Amino acid sequence: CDKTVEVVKNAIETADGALDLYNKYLDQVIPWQTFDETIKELSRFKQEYSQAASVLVGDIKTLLMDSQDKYFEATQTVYEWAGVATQLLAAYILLFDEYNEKKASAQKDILIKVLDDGITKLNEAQKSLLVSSQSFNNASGKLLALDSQLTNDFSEKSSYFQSQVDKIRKEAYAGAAAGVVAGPFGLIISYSIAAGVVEGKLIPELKNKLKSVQNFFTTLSNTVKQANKDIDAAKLKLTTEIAAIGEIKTETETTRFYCDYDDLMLSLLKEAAKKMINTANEYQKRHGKKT
Repeated sequence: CDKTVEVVKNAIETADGALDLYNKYLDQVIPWQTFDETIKELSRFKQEYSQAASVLVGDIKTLLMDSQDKYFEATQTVYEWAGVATQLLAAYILLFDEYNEKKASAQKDILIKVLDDGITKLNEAQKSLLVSSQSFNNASGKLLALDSQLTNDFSEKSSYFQSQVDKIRKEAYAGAAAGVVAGPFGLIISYSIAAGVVEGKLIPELKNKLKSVQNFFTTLSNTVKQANKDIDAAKLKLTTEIAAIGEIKTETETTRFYCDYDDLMLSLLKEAAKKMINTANEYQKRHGKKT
């Protein structure tokens, strides 16, 4: 009965491998948690940016929210498959108890449903990943525009920079000749710097602050480009594995399940099922399943 054993193991392992492209690749290679925190932070200092930069920052936030949203959409689709797969595979395992030909037929129908539901759900999720990728790509384009915009805004000779300087100086002169003056983007400046008592230090302080803001977006820009590349890679690996599921499903359909399994064969088949039950449980747990 060794022939059936290798087809059936291959069926479960292939399905499992596809699930793991979410559970151990997509869920890991893109910093989802970091994007979530960044999305929630992105409106910070919104009134301080130039009009042009402010529009880009807002649109980047919206696109990153969409990338996240569509990732969550793909996730729920895969989660549904996982939840059904775990009940099915547990049923598969129990069917070995007091074995007979009716239970063998049921086992076969069950594994084919795992594979078939896999194809259907994973194909639906591919559409979500596609839109997530498109949104990362569009966010990237805007982040590239943002760099050039911030360069123009944050250069010393711009009216933007000059306004920032004038405001800080005006405030310093108008108050007491001690203490501190609040500037843009969280900058705090001592009176002596702001008022030029200590010579030539205000401009460098502002530049250092502004450069740090531009740097933040440069980092986000790199991180988005990387995410875009990785989600595209994941979506391609999934296309391949979805086809592989189809193949093994076909061979499974013509495979005879009713067999006089020995202890070894039984062990191997149950463990194969248990491996995917484990994958599915870990995935659903990460995505909020309680028990």
